[PDB]
Amino acid sequence: RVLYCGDTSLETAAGYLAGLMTSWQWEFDYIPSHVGLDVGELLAKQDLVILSDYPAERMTAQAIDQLVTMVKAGCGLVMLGGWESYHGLGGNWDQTLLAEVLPVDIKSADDRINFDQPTLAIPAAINSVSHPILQNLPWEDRPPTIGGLNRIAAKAKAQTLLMARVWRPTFSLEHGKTTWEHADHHPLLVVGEAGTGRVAAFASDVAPHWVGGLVDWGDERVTSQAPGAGAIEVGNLYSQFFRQMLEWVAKS
Amino acid sequence: RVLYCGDTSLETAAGYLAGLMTSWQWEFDYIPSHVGLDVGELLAKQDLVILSDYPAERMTAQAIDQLVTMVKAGCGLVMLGGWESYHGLGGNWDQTLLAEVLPVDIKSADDRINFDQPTLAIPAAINSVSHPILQNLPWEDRPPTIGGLNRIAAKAKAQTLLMARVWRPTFSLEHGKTTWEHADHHPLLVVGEAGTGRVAAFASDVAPHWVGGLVDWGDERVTSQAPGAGAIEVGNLYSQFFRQMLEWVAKS
Ligand SMILES: [Ca+2]
Ligand SMILES: [Ca+2]
Ligand SMILES: [Cl-]
Ligand code: NA
Repeated sequence: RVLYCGDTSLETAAGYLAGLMTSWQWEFDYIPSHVGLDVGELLAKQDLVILSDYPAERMTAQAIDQLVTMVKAGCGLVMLGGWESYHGLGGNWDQTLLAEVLPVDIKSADDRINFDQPTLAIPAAINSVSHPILQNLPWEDRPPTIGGLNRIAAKAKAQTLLMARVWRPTFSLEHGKTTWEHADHHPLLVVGEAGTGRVAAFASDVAPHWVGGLVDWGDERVTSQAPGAGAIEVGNLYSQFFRQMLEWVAKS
Repeated sequence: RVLYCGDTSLETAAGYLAGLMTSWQWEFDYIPSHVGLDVGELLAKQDLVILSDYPAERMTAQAIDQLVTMVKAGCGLVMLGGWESYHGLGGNWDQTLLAEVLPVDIKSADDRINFDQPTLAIPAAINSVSHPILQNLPWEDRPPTIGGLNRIAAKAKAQTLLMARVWRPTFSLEHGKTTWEHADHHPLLVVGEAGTGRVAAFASDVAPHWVGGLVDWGDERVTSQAPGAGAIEVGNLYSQFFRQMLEWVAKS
């Protein structure tokens, strides 16, 4: 019982996670970014709610209060970054009561960071890799790249699992050599609890343009097509990482 | 006088280049990826044709002949990489007489390379940066990242201006340290002539998911919205690079 809201439409960006969930044989309801969500039965019957490029204004205030209560009673909640997540440009989730249950502080000014140079997903601490979301993935052998994120900060009682390290390489024409220098870092995946529900904030996107190299993570390809969506072909480690994220939040 | 074919639709990926061209005050015609192109007035009146995720099967054999003759008579042609460019998966341009005028050899089997780790665009030689396309861009100080490319090879009489250098960083949780090792390199931008026309083969995409960090290249932002397309917000250097590429090919 999963509700996925946003990423424009199935025929566009939502096709990625909808396709992943179809390949996992999960059942889900889907709401596109231009359709609203009100209090009631559709919201009531979920065990996992995923908000990704779904603007705050799409939810009525009473829908938000229902969701908040449901998460405290055990429902999983995950937010995935994008231009209409967190604060973004039209996300505005900092202005909602849902901010109280998310494990990150959200800015009240534009929080979008777009990377024109290489940025790697890296575990936050040496034992972050023991977390079920991070297990059995090649963080050391093959750190994946991301394209951007919303700038968010872990709350005091939250656990940061992944960072994003920004690199600013330079190239010498004369010597034919690239110099790697590191420049900034940002929280990338933060998890926590609200009552008996689990919550996760992923700062980057599951779909373009911010998902970046992560969408192709691995040496193999996973192909799928959610009903109503375009066919996808994506990395095996991409599928595995998002599956482990959503399974943990859902307490699968 | 510009004809731009492919990248699905204006409301989706074609909005990027359409938005750039609108921001440059250029006029253009546009054909979506599902719409065929036959011999006609629409093709005849052009000075620049851009093919980008436009499958070979959409162009009639007579249209291909018209386009080849026009290019040899002075019309510029640019192919931009993607899954339905070059050979790709459904591109199949190697099968066409258009292959004759392009400045690269196109494979007869899947040529798609997707980068899950950092890949940098780099000038191919010391004097490449003197080429009009590459002038006044910070190739040394800020080499941009791309997400993938079609594997293509420069024809003998053509000039390779940019390479893509594949990096395979590894991360040590113990040392808190990233080690940067490079691997392969691929042609990224190859230019030539066919009769009196100029031709260009860019191996990566102008739009997601392969354009990667290049779409955000620069410290500043360009905003635009082509008629019928979505609003875009992209890098200043991204705009400048694609403008210079297309102006060179068009002899603008
Ligand atoms: Ca998104
Ligand atoms: Ca494309
Ligand atoms: Cl939809
Ligand atoms: Na250590």
